[PDB]
Amino acid sequence: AMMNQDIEKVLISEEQIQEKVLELGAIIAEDYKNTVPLAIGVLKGAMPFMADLLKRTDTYLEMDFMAVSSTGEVKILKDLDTSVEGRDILIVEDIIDSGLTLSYLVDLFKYRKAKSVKIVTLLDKPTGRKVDLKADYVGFTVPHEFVVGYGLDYKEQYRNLPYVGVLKPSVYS
Amino acid sequence: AMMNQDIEKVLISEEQIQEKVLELGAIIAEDYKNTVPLAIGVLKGAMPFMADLLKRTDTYLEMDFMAVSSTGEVKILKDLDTSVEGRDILIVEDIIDSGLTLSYLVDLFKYRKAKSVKIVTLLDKPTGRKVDLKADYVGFTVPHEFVVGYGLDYKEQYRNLPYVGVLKPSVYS
Ligand SMILES: O=P(O)(O)OC[C@H]1O[C@H](OP(=O)(O)OP(=O)(O)O)[C@H](O)[C@@H]1O
Ligand SMILES: O=P(O)(O)OC[C@H]1O[C@H](OP(=O)(O)OP(=O)(O)O)[C@H](O)[C@@H]1O
Ligand SMILES: Nc1nc2cc[nH]c2c(=O)[nH]1
Ligand SMILES: Nc1nc2cc[nH]c2c(=O)[nH]1
Ligand SMILES: [Mg+2]
Ligand SMILES: [Mg+2]
Ligand SMILES: [Mg+2]
Ligand SMILES: [Mg+2]
Repeated sequence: AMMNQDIEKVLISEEQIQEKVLELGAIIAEDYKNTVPLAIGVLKGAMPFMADLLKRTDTYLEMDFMAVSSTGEVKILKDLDTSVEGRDILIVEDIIDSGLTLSYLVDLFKYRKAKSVKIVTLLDKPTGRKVDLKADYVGFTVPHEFVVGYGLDYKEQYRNLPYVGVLKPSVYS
Repeated sequence: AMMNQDIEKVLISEEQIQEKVLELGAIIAEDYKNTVPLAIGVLKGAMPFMADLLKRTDTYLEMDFMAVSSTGEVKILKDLDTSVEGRDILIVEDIIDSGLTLSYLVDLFKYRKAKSVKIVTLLDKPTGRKVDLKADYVGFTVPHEFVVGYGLDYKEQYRNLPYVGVLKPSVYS
């Protein structure tokens, strides 16, 4: 019962997330009802949201995954194993903060001739923006705080919390 | 409401999976209570189980991901971004069938000097084995047929079903 003792405040509960993914999943299913999109998870943080969102998205779709790191220079650690040419792409993310990561990826998929590119993110932190980037679908907006949980790490830990929270001061030493 | 029409039988319901991940998560949390393991998801299929299992695993842990493609020759498409040297590794998988994929990965992590290597899989199909390989933790045993859902694809589709099922014969046509 240790991680919970590191959390100062639960910002978004597991029950809130469960309701929101049920809602978004049905809306996204209708949006994509006449195509087989490629849903692309941005590793590592997107995995819990992507799993639970797409379980609630009752439509035919395919999945793939990318890994990126990050001065404004973004590096691909793992590229797709699927062509995006002529595909409808849905990028799945855990948080948009500065906007850098998704600005890079959207331009990459447009360069590769995607038919359309949309974004769904669990969390959006609009106060963090350094470039203009908005998602098509957003679970929750969050304040200008470092959050963890439901995919989001502090030094690679806490991703497995089933809720989104803020850390206690002492955790930062 | 269309994928369901492709399914002849639900083998394992969403409620069954939810109960089993709750049980396994608590067991695994105790096993790993005195270490920070590296949980490694085998893409693409492991993502739904890994998300839902680790949300129910109340312990400190880190995550990473690998992608492989199976003659018996296994190909790494995406390697880890984390060293396994001296780490306790938990491999997370959706199904073990022939055993090839995981026999490859276990040997790779031992070669890289992991302190320990264990496996948790959602499904196990013991009738499919071509090499000797057993997981430390198994959600469900399944019979000798092709299943889809909860991560498992037919031609990259059906991974987003929230249950495990068998496809109607017409789908193969
Ligand atoms: O909008 P940005 O300012 O670009 O920040 C958002 C990105 O940063 C985090 O990923 P991180 O690089 O920490 O990798 P991780 O997902 O593996 O934790 C987060 O999951 C997003 O991908
Ligand atoms: O025990 P085996 O006979 O080795 O079969 C098990 C593997 O095969 C499937 O993966 P697949 O190669 O289809 O890739 P996927 O996970 O991306 O679907 C499955 O998800 C396991 O990883
Ligand atoms: N865990 C975590 N990662 C990032 C990356 C950008 N913003 C955040 C945040 O608020 N929390
Ligand atoms: N979808 C799916 N993939 C694999 C890969 C090995 N066995 C199976 C199975 O039964 N179903
Ligand atoms: Mg990320
Ligand atoms: Mg991070
Ligand atoms: Mg697989
Ligand atoms: Mg497969």
